[PDB]
Amino acid sequence: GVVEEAHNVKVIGSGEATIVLGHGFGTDQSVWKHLVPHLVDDYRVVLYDNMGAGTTNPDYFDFDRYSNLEGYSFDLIAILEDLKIESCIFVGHSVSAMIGVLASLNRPDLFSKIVMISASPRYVNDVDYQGGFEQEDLNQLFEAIRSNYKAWCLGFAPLAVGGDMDSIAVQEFSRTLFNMRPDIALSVGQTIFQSDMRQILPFVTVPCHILQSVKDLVVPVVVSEYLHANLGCESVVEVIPSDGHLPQLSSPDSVIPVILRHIRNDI
Repeated sequence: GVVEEAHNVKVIGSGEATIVLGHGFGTDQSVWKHLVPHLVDDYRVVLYDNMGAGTTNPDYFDFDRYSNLEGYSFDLIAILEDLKIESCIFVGHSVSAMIGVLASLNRPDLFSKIVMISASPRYVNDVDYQGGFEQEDLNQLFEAIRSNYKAWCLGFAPLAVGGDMDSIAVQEFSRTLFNMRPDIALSVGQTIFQSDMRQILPFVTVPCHILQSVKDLVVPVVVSEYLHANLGCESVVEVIPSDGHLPQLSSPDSVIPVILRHIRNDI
């Protein structure tokens, strides 16, 4: 199918109990490789790639459609409808956490639970909010992306992933980062890092599990507290004693058991 092909959709298993996993900026569905083996015996598992990922056709990247996160949330609903999924647990990594939240505002019936990994509603600081970045910091990042994309990827990947700078996870993320077309990477980076989801958090009704590494380049721990305090749904927080923004990929031994506990157990 058109939607299936465009987003590299994979469906593993049959039956009603369904988990849908959405990845973050700069990576793809492979980020879930250490989690999926522990899900497939109990759940139908759905994987997909975000439009603009290097694994997707750049001719399908509509800059107007994806000028806000709503475009990605419409894609997610389209995938669920195409697969005739009536209800899922949604696991959202990084920007996909907010994409799932947005989708759940429009179609709360399609989600029983959202499990967030490394989520943030706002990366920019103001005098009463810590997101991790001053606007000048972000301006510097965008200029680096524009100036030399390969050099930026090589420098950013070890910082974002954490741990040893020459780990396989760092190498993998460097590769998927550079797999993006540079103009798309810049545009999507700006859209995500300048986003603001804070104001819609009180309207969320689907219960949320808020998970993150205690050390995360782009998500201060106080952001998990902020999500918990301001989401209008039932929520729980668990900060993991792990390093990195893609901890399910780079630190699975400590991270996967926590994610599984929150998938398998309700608040």
